[PDB]
Amino acid sequence: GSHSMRYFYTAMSRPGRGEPRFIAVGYVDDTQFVRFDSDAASPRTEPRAPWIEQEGPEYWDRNTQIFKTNTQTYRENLRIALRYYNQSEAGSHIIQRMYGCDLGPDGRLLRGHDQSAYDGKDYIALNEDLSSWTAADTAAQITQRKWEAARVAEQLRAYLEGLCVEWLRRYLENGKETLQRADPPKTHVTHHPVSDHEATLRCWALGFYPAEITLTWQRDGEDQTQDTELVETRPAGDRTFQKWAAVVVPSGEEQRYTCHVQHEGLPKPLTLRWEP
Amino acid sequence: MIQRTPKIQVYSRHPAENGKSNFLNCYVSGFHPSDIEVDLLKNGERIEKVEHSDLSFSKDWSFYLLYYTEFTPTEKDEYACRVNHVTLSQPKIVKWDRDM
Amino acid sequence: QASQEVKNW
Repeated sequence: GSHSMRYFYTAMSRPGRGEPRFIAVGYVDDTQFVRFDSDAASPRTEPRAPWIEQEGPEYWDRNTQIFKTNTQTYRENLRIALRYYNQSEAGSHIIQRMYGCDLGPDGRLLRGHDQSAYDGKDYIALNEDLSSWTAADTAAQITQRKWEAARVAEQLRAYLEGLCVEWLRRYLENGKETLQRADPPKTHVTHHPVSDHEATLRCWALGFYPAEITLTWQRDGEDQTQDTELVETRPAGDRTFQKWAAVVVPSGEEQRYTCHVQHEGLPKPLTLRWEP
Repeated sequence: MIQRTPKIQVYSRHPAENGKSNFLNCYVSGFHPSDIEVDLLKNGERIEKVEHSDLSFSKDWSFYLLYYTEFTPTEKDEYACRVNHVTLSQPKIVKWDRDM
Repeated sequence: QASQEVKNW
């Protein structure tokens, strides 16, 4: 299918408790493969997936240098942000960034990303053209002018079309047994009376990878979106994910309800019902 | 600034079967800022061997983490997750319900 | 492979 590589940076100030912590994590799809944490006893890029371990020392050194340099850059960015928002040096603030590349099913670049936030609010984003910026407020317009002056977008475009795509394809090959394997959900419906005249039907999906899934309930073939309780997809801990969707139905009407499952690992969408 | 309170799910890796080793998960998500305190409880008591994932975040910038411990479920033992965050006046305790 | 471009705010 389609694949993506993303890096996620978080830089968190903490006045009175040292310099801001910088954490970077790298993912292919829903699989983490590297981490860097400036609070580690020995900060360095660490492997988080078996297929990255084969990379040579030049690889670990290049990425560790980048992350050490970013630690300093985002500490300065946190100081700059205080000035842009007229904020005091007494509070804790957070800068976050996510960047990377998406491939289509052919394997070509579908689109690139580089978006940043301050205190959990959008700050600035590279536009889909990989040439211009959208700033969220007048502070980020100051950053925008700096990056336009420095032609930062041209450098990011070169990374997103080049190194990002090339190395994503490399990781997909080296990790093909896992990164290119979809595991379909194991599905079942459970039944829980809530009273003498209603019962909960809960449609479960377990053991699936990647995380993207659609679970929906129909009553007499009509979607029950407003009446459906849908939990957030959650990690099992073994790389796979879990999810459920529940509806409260009148007792004696259970067979009017069907659960519909869509997942990349399924050749066709699945329809299931309560089987008493 | 604007702050978001955590969502909490407590569940097992595999379907619960008494006497069979398993993993107890506490998944906290949707929260901002990132500092958070999570304990897993066995009959009220904090379990000492608890690992957690590396900090990352969702497309809406909210953070998530998985806290996990190996456990052997029984009929009597009760498990829960206790979460503290700046958005909470007091820690929130979510009991493990093997059907959710 | 991380990006080496510096993003100075």
